[PDB]
Order: sequence, then structure tokens, then C-alpha cells
Amino acid sequence: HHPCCSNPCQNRGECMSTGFDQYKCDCTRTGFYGENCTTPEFLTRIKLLLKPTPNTVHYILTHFKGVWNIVNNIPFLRSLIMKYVLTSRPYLIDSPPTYNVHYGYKSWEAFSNLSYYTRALPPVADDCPTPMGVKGNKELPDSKEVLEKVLLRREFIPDPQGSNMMFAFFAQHFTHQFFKTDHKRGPGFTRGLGHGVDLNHIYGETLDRQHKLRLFKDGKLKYQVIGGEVYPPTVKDTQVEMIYPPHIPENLQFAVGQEVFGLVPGLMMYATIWLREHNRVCDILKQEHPEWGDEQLFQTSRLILIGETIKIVIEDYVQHLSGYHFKLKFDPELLFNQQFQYQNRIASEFNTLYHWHPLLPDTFNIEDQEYSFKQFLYNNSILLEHGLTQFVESFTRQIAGRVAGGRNVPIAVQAVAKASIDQSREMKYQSLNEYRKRFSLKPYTSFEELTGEKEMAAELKALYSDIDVMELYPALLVEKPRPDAIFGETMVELGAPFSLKGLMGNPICSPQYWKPSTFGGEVGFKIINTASIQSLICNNVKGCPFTSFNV
Amino acid sequence: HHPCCSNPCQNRGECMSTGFDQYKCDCTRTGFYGENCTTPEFLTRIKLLLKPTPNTVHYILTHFKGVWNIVNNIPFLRSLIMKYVLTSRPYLIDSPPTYNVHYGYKSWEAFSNLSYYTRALPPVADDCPTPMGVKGNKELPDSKEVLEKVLLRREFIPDPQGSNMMFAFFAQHFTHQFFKTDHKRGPGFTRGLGHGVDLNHIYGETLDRQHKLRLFKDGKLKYQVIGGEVYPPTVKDTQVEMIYPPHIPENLQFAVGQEVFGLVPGLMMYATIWLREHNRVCDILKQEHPEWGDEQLFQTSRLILIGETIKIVIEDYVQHLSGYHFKLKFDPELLFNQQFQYQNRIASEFNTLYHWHPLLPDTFNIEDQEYSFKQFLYNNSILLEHGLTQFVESFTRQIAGRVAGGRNVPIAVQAVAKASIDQSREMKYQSLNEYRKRFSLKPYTSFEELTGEKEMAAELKALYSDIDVMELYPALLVEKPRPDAIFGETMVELGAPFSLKGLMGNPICSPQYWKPSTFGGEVGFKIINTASIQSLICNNVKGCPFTSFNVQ
Ligand code: COH
Ligand code: COH
Ligand SMILES: *[C@@H]1O[C@H](CO)[C@@H](O[C@@H]2O[C@H](CO)[C@@H](O[C@@H]3O[C@H](CO)[C@@H](O)[C@H](O)[C@@H]3O)[C@H](O)[C@H]2NC(C)=O)[C@H](O)[C@H]1NC(C)=O
Ligand SMILES: *[C@@H]1O[C@H](CO)[C@@H](O[C@@H]2O[C@H](CO)[C@@H](O)[C@H](O)[C@H]2NC(C)=O)[C@H](O)[C@H]1NC(C)=O
Ligand SMILES: CCCCCCCCO[C@@H]1O[C@H](CO)[C@@H](O)[C@H](O)[C@H]1O
Ligand SMILES: CCCCCCCCO[C@@H]1O[C@H](CO)[C@@H](O)[C@H](O)[C@H]1O
Ligand SMILES: C[C@H](C(=O)O)c1ccc(-c2ccccc2)c(F)c1
Ligand SMILES: C[C@H](C(=O)O)c1ccc(-c2ccccc2)c(F)c1
Ligand SMILES: *[C@@H]1O[C@H](CO)[C@@H](O)[C@H](O)[C@H]1NC(C)=O
Ligand SMILES: *[C@@H]1O[C@H](CO)[C@@H](O)[C@H](O)[C@H]1NC(C)=O
Ligand SMILES: *[C@@H]1O[C@H](CO)[C@@H](O)[C@H](O)[C@H]1NC(C)=O
Ligand SMILES: *[C@@H]1O[C@H](CO)[C@@H](O)[C@H](O)[C@H]1NC(C)=O
Repeated sequence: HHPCCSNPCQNRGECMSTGFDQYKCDCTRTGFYGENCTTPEFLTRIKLLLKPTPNTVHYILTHFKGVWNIVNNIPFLRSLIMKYVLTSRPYLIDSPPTYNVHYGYKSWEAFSNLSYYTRALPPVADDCPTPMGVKGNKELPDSKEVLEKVLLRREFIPDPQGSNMMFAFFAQHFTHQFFKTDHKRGPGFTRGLGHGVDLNHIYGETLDRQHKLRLFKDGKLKYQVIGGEVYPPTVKDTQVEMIYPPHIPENLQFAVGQEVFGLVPGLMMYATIWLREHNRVCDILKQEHPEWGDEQLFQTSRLILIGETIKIVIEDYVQHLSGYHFKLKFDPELLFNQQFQYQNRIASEFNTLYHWHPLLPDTFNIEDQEYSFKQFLYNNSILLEHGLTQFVESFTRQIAGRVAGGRNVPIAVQAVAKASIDQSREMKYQSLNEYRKRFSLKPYTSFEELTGEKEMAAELKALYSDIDVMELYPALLVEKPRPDAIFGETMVELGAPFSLKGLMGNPICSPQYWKPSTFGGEVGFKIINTASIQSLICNNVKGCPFTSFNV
Repeated sequence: HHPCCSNPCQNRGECMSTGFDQYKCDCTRTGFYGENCTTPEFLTRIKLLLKPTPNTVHYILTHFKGVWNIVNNIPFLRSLIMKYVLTSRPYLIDSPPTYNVHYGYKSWEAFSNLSYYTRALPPVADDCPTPMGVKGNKELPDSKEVLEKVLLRREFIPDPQGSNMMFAFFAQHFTHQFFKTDHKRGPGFTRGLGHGVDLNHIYGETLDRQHKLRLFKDGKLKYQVIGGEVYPPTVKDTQVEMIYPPHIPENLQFAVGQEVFGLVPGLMMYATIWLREHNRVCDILKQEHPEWGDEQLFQTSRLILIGETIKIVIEDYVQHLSGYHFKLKFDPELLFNQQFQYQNRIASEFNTLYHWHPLLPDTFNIEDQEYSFKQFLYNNSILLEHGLTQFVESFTRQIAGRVAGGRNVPIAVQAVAKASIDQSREMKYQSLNEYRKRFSLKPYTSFEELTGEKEMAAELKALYSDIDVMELYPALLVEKPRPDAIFGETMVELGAPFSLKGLMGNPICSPQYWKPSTFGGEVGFKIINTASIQSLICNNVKGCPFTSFNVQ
């Protein structure tokens, strides 16, 4: 079998077979040398001697609120800290991208083919004796057993950080512009060739789709007015293909950038809000530039909204889920004097860790109703009955479930959770501890160390037998959470590099793009830099309901 | 009309309409300010004074050989000098890219659509009064007149820098992997979606085409053996689409990565050489890695050949045409501590300046024969009859034509040269002086300053009237060349940023790629770092003939 099955190379060392039963570790620029890249250089010794654990770092950022309140009001200090954040995090990401599900070695096919999800770790070889390499049994435990014993939800466990349905649906809406698995090819393939924040879930992936959605007047998108309320156009009107069950009436088949947003009313809420925002920005640009044609108005509006999105994702979305008292800032200028690649490739592992199924509630409470999953799915008539204002008000005050901590995946979506396990195995993912070492984290020595308790830990120990073969995805959901937090250590320390790299790697953050002229002047520029989740709702939802990602 | 037609914004400032008859300049990080970004900041004002002209720098680089001889042998100095080159040159290129033929403002369409050539300067607005904006006559001079009066060859003018046919055919073969104009859409579009050195002219643009060219054994490419010599396979054998006249014999319809390389036996020479080189590297890798499969042997060989290409293009190709006494070096590490974007988008202007038609001779001299254009086109039997060895010996000895200086475009390719002017107007290029300012060059204040002579300058004066509306492409071919050189200032100062950007902007030059493991260990890595145009011919051509980009 393949000589590199045991994953012998440490500290980001590259493994290569040198014969049928021998290997060689490439230790170039790792700071280590030796057969297995384990002997540290002198400077490396000092660095590891001063490098604080992510847990101690998280402690500092989540305590001393008064001190942080002082720091946040010092523009120099605020910029200084945020600069370090935006540099150290994406450093853990290979850019240009390297491996994918078919290539455990670097190749031109892996690099050039945008249909692939890239891979932060190469897949386990096909001829390996055990599914994880050489450790563990001949087969992984039944995904159904892992599912039912430590993942499925008994009592609903609310998020202690206070995340609401606005957060949960925003996450689902935002991430599904770059998480679009090409299931015709397999789980390791994507339909989102933009590999980032291009807002294709609003404008469409292809140019044909975009043009069917556009009004070609004033740079706006097509829309319908129902009861004085602007909503997305229909499939019949645009001939834009959408995924709907055959029993869905023609009038309720809204056409949006993403082909699946019709299936969940929460997604359609944001789709309507963002469509309204695009046309709102067109109005603003038109009286700034009465000479501009339809095409430039549309294109400039898209760039502003892309900037709006990144602005909101960092200073509201990421600000909330991090729990830091420090005030995050979206400022591309911080990276102008640093080494940084303004490009991005979506990693399969980024996708897998973002399957936040425990976030979902048991019922969706709107106004005075409690819709089940069966009642909620495909049901856009719910959106029309209550309206966006009621949706925002209701979802702002409905709490979400805890992601980590185990046993909080709703039974309604158990098939999806089982698929995340099965497809991780299908794509030959490496073990949890391999991904922890990949991201500068200390491996777990026991299951009790992973869960932070005894009951679930014993369940897993009887399933996997070895902590070194524990799978990544079910680990993220049963991981011991940070104190009163929604996530555990692995989730944050893996997701943060992936996220920030995708956000800052956008070309509009490059210095040749980050100009007022890119966004039609200072006015359009200020739209991006003053954007927020509250303003997004206040501008586009009747009555300006209060909203946030907490309470 | 559009209030930015006159191009009022200077020093990389960005123009924007604010009304029907008002504009605004964005002077962000230009080093300048004021309405037109013309008032220099104090630091900028100092930099301008202390900055030596490109001609001054060219003099130093092409003189004091005794000093460069010392510099080239002091690894710290050589690297330091090379480190400056690799940092100063690509800095003039927008990366991530910006404009294209359809967008004179930044948009997500222009950034994301890889079917476009990108643009260093935005196109002239459609509603502008004159073709170049506001200056000049209502119409540009007749393209045919410009062609015949100052471009077409009267008598053959040899390149004083000594470039041979090996150089000219390498230029055409190499650059036609990223210059693949999609004429089904327009001249502003490309079929090379890789936008750089990916060797699709060897392996094919699509996976479907690649798999028809592959042997699927030992990682090798399919081939045929004719008279003991290894040649590319046929169209019939691989079902690979190639551009051939119907009357071409089946066995002579060679199938390679690029559809148009059957057009001329000079291109098929290099295609055959690179085909053999790939299968040679396969043999070496199969020896080092008996455990490896066909797919890994193929992919790793490709990365190595990409490395070889960038290595040769820098240290032999660019080294030759530069004329520098300084010894250029291909070392990705020089940028590891620098700010550099490992990405590239092929500019339409890079394409236009690379139309080095004057390089072509009146006849193609192989052995004792002198084939004409009509006899040479689509005639691979010449390649077979003489063999690669005689091809290399003959082409190493035959001189090439001077590109700059005017009147050296062969009549046989006059239609191509004319098309370069017509298409540049369709794509609405800005003037020569606009592209000179864009790349930190002083604008030509007269046609005589441009040509360095009087006869062509006078003709150009009667045709264009204004020097500020002189076109880019014909100016590159009539420009006063550097002393005994092949190019003029504008060709180098525009070409060097573009070239070096695409070369170092390759992913294999990135820290995560630049490792022995990437190329199958130390052995594959050594193939790259010792590659040369001589080694390429020596390993893959029978008899190992001496070869060079210079006749000497
Ligand atoms: C982050 C928040 C979030 C939420 C609120 C959410 C809410 C819901 C929801 C009803 C509200 C339903 C019916 C589903 C059901 C599904 N989810 Co999510 N999901 C979420 C995160 C994700 C992500 C991220 C993906 C990856 C998409 C992809 O293409 O793989 C995903 C994938 C899926 C899939 C595709 C299967 C797969 O590729 O594994 C289904 C089906 N699910 N989910
Ligand atoms: C760099 C050296 C070089 C040489 C030696 C050379 C020699 C020759 C040659 C020799 C027998 C022939 C028959 C042609 C003929 C052509 N040239 Co060139 N060309 C060269 C560089 C280019 C470039 C660069 C383009 C632009 C490609 C495009 O997409 O427009 C080009 C375009 C073309 C095209 C594309 C269609 C068109 O624009 O009309 C043809 C056909 N040609 N050329
Ligand atoms: C990159 O840009 C090019 C040029 O804009 C895009 O090609 C263009 O594609 C559109 C639609 O895909 C073509 O428009 C027309 O649509 C109508 C539909 O009613 C149809 O009847 C026409 O025959 C035509 O298809 C347009 O002609 C075409 N232009 C060119 C020059 O090919 C290309 O799609 C863009 N790339 C991506 C990935 O979107
Ligand atoms: C990226 O890779 C995919 C999968 O290897 C390629 O899709 C294959 O294309 C070939 C030839 O067109 C087909 O025979 C296969 O059936 C396809 N496989 C799948 C899973 O779809 C795709 O062509 C590659 N992308 C590019 C641009 O070449
Ligand atoms: C004597 C050593 C000179 C350095 C060798 C590389 C030549 C650098 O050339 C410089 O490049 C800059 C950007 O392209 C231009 O702005 C300068 O005008 C030019 O002098
Ligand atoms: C071989 C192709 C030559 C075509 C020339 C036709 C256009 C006439 O061009 C004239 O040719 C003369 C001699 O070259 C020059 O002295 C004139 O400056 C030029 O205008
Ligand atoms: C700001 C903070 C940080 O550590 O820098 C932080 C914390 C968490 C995330 C994060 C975002 C999405 C999924 C998982 C983690 C993130 F993207 C950034
Ligand atoms: C290395 C040297 C430089 O001045 O940096 C240099 C680099 C590139 C070119 C060059 C110019 C036009 C086409 C292809 C290459 C050139 F003519 C000179
Ligand atoms: C390297 O790793 C292999 C297997 O993981 C082990 O057998 C060997 O002893 C290690 N060598 C060193 C020097 O750590
Ligand atoms: C959809 O929601 C409406 C409430 O607006 C409800 O009356 C109806 O029964 C739902 N449909 C399904 C199939 O659950
Ligand atoms: C800017 O340029 C325009 C035309 O190019 C000119 O009329 C105007 O006087 C210039 N303004 C300044 C301050 O130089
Ligand atoms: C092709 O080249 C051969 C020499 O190998 C020559 O005899 C023949 O006439 C050429 N064909 C044409 C059509 O010119």
C-alpha cells in the first residue's frame, strides 16, 4: 500500500513515495528538519516557546471588557490589532491552492480546474489498509450509530451566545453563494466557479441567468409588486430555472440568483431584502450619475453590494459569533503593506465545517405561529402572509441552537447530517487530529478531552476505539464548547482562516479596486463603509424594524 | 459626449463622469493630486528628479561588460540586481486585472470573465468625437496607407542584435499558448483561459483534448515513429482537431496541443521537441518512482516542463533580446520576501506588441534549400525530409529581421499586419503617447523624435497630423531602435512588465509549489533549474547540434 498512509510528515511537511515501501518528507520552509520534519530549528524553538494557545488568546479577547472598551476608541490601537488578525489567520491557507479530492499531490489539473473544491489536507490514498490511513479498524463505525448516539437532538439546546434566526438564515444565505456542491459530479465538486463573495446567489452564476433577472433599465433587477411590496419575479416571467417541488404554484415560484433559495422562506426573505438593496443603490447612483447608462449602474451597484456584504459579514456577523469584546473593522488598507494574495479557492473542509445543522430550531416561530419543518419548507406563502417586517421582528427574537456540545441536530434533518459524515468518508477526509495539527493545534489525547465530559466520550470510544481516527465533522458538533460559547476550539481555529481569506481575498479589497471611483464616487463608497445588518433592514424593510444577530 | 474622452487624468489617476459635461479624477495612491492629478506631492517630486530614464538604465545594462562580469559572479549582487528587476517591472500591471474591451470602468464582469483579454488602458468611449478621444482628425489614416508607406518591407533588414530563426520560432511557439485570439467573438477575446504559461499548446486547452493526446502509459503523450524518428501522432489516430488544408496527407497531419501549429514547420519543430522532452522526463520519473501511476507521472512531467519553459524563457530568451551584459536569473525565492500577486491576466496590448512579423525572413533556408512562404506553409514534409537535426543547424545560422526601425514587414504577411491595425481600432485602443505615459515614459513631442529619421516621420505627419494620436502598433515597428538593437524604448518598457508578470505569476513560483516534492523530488527539480535552450535540443534532437538564439 501507499507509503504515506500513516501521515508520517509533521509540521506542514510534504510526503512523497520514494519506492513501493519508502517515503521522503519535504521539510522546506517549515522551520523543522529531520526524517519526519520533527526536529525544530533554533528560531522555531523560540517561536513555539512564546506562542500562546488559542484558548488563552480567546480568554483575553472575551474578558477585560472595560479595557477593550478603551482600546476600541483608539483608532491607532484598533487598526494595529485588526491588522494582526487579518494577516496571521489566512497565512494557514495555501494560496495558490494545492490539493483536491482527486489529487493528493500538486498538479496543474488541481490548480486550474475550478470545478473542484480545493483541499486543506490531501485525501487518504485508496489502497490504505484502514480508512484513516493505518490506525483504527478495517472500517469506520456506522454513520447512523455515530449520528444517533452523539449528534441527534433530545432536548433543544439554545445557543448561550444568543444567536437568533436572523443569524442562522444569514449564515445559510451568505455561505450558499460559494457552497454549491455539484452533485452531478460528486461531493468534492462545486458549481460556484467564482470561489468567493461574488454575490452570484443574487445575480446568478452565468451571464444568461443574470440577464434574465435584469430589467435593463436604470441598472435594476426585475421584480414584482404584491400588495405594495417589492418581491422577486417569477419563474414564468423570467424563465429562470428554480428548484421547486411540482406542486408549488406558479405565482409562488420566485426567481433569484440561487436555484435553491425557493425551498426555505428564511432564505427568500434575505433574497428579497438584497434585491431591494440593489435597486435602492441604483436609485442613489442615478442621481449621482444621471449620465450613466443601465449597464454601468448595474455593475457599480454589484460592486457596492459585494462591499456591503463583506462589511456586514465582518463587523456584524463575525463580530457576533466570535464573542470578542474587541471591535472588528473592515479596512483593506491594513493589508496594503503586508504580503497577501488577493485570490481564493473554496476548500471542501471549509464547506464541511459550516454544516451548522444544530443551529436550526424545532419549529419556526413567526408572529403567533409555530411552523414545523414540513410546514415551513417550500412554503413561500408564509412570507407573503406575515410580510418581511414580521419575519425580521420574529426572527430577531427567536434563539438558535448550540452548534458544538453534542446532541443538538434536529431529527428533521438527520438525513443531511448523516450525509455530511458519509460524504466526508467518500471524499476520504483525514482524521480530526490531522486537521488540528494542520492548523497549529495540539491533538486530542482522549475522547473525554474532546467532549469535555464522560457520557458522550464513552459512546465515541466504543465506536472509534482510537482518538487518532475520530472523524472531523462529528467532532466539531460534539466538541467541548468555549465557556458559554457556540463553538469549540477546532471550529474557530479552522473556520477563521478560511473565512477571512475568502473575505479579504476579494479583488475589491485590492488597492487598485479600493477607490471611490470604483464605486461611482465618494457617495457609493460611503455606502459600503457605513453598511450594517441593521441598516440593510432599515433601508429595505417597511417600518425599519430593529434587528441584530443576538437576542 | 463622455467628459473623459480627452483623458484629463494623469499619473495613473482614474477618470469618472460626474455629469453630462463634468469629470472627476481619482488620485488615490498616485503620488499626485489636483483636478487632473498633476500636482506632485513632496516625496513624489523628489522621486521624479532622482529617477533615471529607461534609456539611461539601458545604457548601463548594455555597457561596462567588465563590471557586469564581476557582478554576474557575485551571487549576492546578481540576486540583488535580479530581485529589483522582478519587483520594479510587474508593478505597472493591474493585478487583480481591471478593464477590458467592453468595460472602461471596473466591474465584476470584467474581472470574472476569463474569455476577455484584459486591458492596461481602458478603451476610448464610443461617443467620442475623434477615434483617439478629442485630438486629431475625425478619421484615422487609411490602414493600408500606413502599412505600405512605413511598415511593408522594401529590402530585408537583418536584426543587428543577431537574433536567428530559433529565436523567432521560439517566440511564436511559446507566446501562442496565451495569445489564442477567439475570432468567433472578437479580437478582445481569448481561448487561453489559463492566461499564462500552462503549456496548453503542448497538452491541450481542455481535458477532453488532453486525453486524446495522452498515451495513458508511463505518463507519456501519444506519438508516432517515422523513419526511426519520433513525431507527434496524426489527427486520424487521436481524433484531435487541427487546422489543415484538405489536401494534406493523413500521415502529415500532426496533432498537438495547439490547433494552429501545423501551419508552419518551425512550430512543429518545437512541438516535436517538447513532445520528446515530456516523454523523456516521464522515463526519468518512472525510474525514480517505479511505484507511481500513469496519472502522477503525467502531471508531474507537466509541472517540470512548465518549470523548464519559464527557466529557458528568462535565462536564454529574454536574456538574448534584452541585450544586457547582466546575467538574468530564474529564482522564485527572490520574491518570497516581497509583495507579489501570483496571478496573471493576458492583456490585449501585450498581444498587439508581440506581433513581431518583421522577424520573418524572405525565405526559409533549410540545408541547401530556400523555401518561400507558399512552399513553407502547412508543409510538414519539409520537417520529415530534412529532420529536426538539420532544422536546428539551419535555423541557428539563419538571421532574423529587425522588428523596430520601420519598413521590415514581409509582404507575405501584410494582411496580418494590417489586421493588427484594424483590430486595434475595433478594440478602440488609446494612442501611443497615452500608453507611454501609462508606463512612465515621456510622450513623443514629434514624429521625428519617434522614428529618429525624416522620411517615415514626414509620411506619418501627413497621415496622422498630430503626434498625440499616433497609433500604438505601427509606432512600435517604426520606432527608433536602441543602438544596434531589435526594439525601441516603448517595446521594452511595455513588454518587460507584461512578460515578467506572466512568468513569475505562475503558481509553481509560489512558496507552496516551489519545492522538490512538487516535481517528484530532487531529480525533477534539477531538470528545471539546469534547463536551457541548448539542453532542450541536446536531449531531444539526434546528434545534439549546437543551438542558440543568436547567430554569432
Ligand atoms: C449555516 C447555517 C445553515 C442553516 C441555517 C441550514 C439550514 C438547513 C435547512 C432548513 C432551514 C435545511 C432543510 C437544510 C438541509 C441541507 N443543508 Co443546511 N443549513 C446550514 C448550513 C449548510 C451548509 C453551509 C451546507 C453546504 C451546501 C453544499 O452545497 O454542500 C448545507 C447543506 C445542506 C443540504 C445539502 C446536502 C449536503 O450537501 O450535505 C441540505 C439538504 N447546509 N439545511
Ligand atoms: C511573435 C512572433 C510571431 C511570428 C514569428 C509570427 C509569424 C506568423 C506567420 C509565419 C509563417 C504566419 C502565417 C502568421 C499569421 C498569423 N499571425 Co502571427 N506571428 C507572431 C506573433 C503573432 C501574435 C502575438 C498574434 C496574435 C494572436 C491573436 O490572437 O491575435 C499573431 C496573429 C496571427 C494570426 C491570427 C489571425 C489573425 O490575426 O489574422 C495569423 C493567421 N501572430 N504569423
Ligand atoms: C464572457 O463575455 C462574453 C461576451 O459578453 C459572453 O458571451 C456572450 O454570451 C451571451 C449569453 O451567454 C450571448 O448573448 C446572446 O443571448 C441570447 C439569448 O436571448 C441569444 O439568443 C444570442 O444568440 C446570444 O447567445 C452573447 O452573444 C455572447 N457573446 C459572445 C461574444 O460570445 C460569455 O458568456 C461571458 N462568459 C461567461 C462565463 O459568462
Ligand atoms: C474538471 O474536472 C472534471 C472532472 O474530472 C471534468 O469533467 C469531466 O470532463 C470529461 C471530458 O469533458 C468527461 O468525460 C467527464 O465525464 C467529466 N467528469 C465529470 C465528473 O464531470 C472537467 O472537464 C474539468 N474541467 C475542465 C475545464 O477541463
Ligand atoms: C542598473 C540596474 C537597473 C535595474 C535593472 C532592471 C531595469 C529596471 O528598469 C526600471 O523599471 C521601472 C518599472 O518598470 C521603470 O519605472 C524605470 O523607468 C526603469 O528604469
Ligand atoms: C514593397 C512594398 C512597397 C509598397 C510602397 C507603396 C506605397 C509607397 O510608399 C512610398 O515608398 C517610397 C519608397 O519606399 C518611400 O520613399 C515613401 O516614403 C513612401 O511613401
Ligand atoms: C475574528 C475571529 C478571529 O479569530 O479572527 C473569528 C472567529 C471566528 C470566525 C469564524 C467564522 C466562520 C466560521 C468559523 C469561524 C472567524 F472568521 C473569525
Ligand atoms: C529583463 C528585461 C527588463 O528590462 O526587465 C526585459 C524583460 C522582458 C522583455 C521583453 C519585452 C517584450 C517582449 C518580451 C520580453 C525585455 F525586452 C526586457
Ligand atoms: C518517523 O516516522 C516513522 C513512522 O511514523 C517512524 O517509524 C520513525 O521512527 C520516525 N523517525 C524519526 C526520526 O522520528
Ligand atoms: C403553508 O403555509 C400556510 C400558512 O401561510 C399554511 O396554511 C399551509 O398549510 C402550508 N402548506 C403546507 C404544505 O404546509
Ligand atoms: C485639467 O485638464 C483640462 C483638460 O485636460 C484642462 O482644461 C484644465 O485646465 C486642467 N486643470 C488643471 C488644474 O490643470
Ligand atoms: C513541400 O515541401 C517539399 C519539400 O519537402 C516540396 O517538394 C513540395 O513542393 C512542397 N509542397 C508545396 C505545395 O509547395
